[PDB]
Amino acid sequence: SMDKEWISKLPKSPEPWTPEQEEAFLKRFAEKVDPEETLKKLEEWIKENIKKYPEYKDELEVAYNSAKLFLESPLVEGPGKVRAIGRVLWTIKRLNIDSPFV
Repeated sequence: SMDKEWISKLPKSPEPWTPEQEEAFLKRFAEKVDPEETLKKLEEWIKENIKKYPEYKDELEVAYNSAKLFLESPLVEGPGKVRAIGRVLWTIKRLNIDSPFV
């Protein structure tokens, strides 16, 4: 079909993937982060990254769409807001793209 079959929902994924390490990342970021400031850095990153990798633009847009959706409604102070931002950072992580975050 195609090379690099990373995009899939097969049983038992490659590399050390666990909830312990995952929750840890979100726990560290959620510890204290700013959506307003992060939105700028994230928006600028995706914008430039998209120009370099248009093939991933589709996936990148999805992540931003989620973060922007919550950011558009500055009032919902819950897990949805933290998940929106964290979801984007996690998306890029899997993509395996050296970005100014990790």
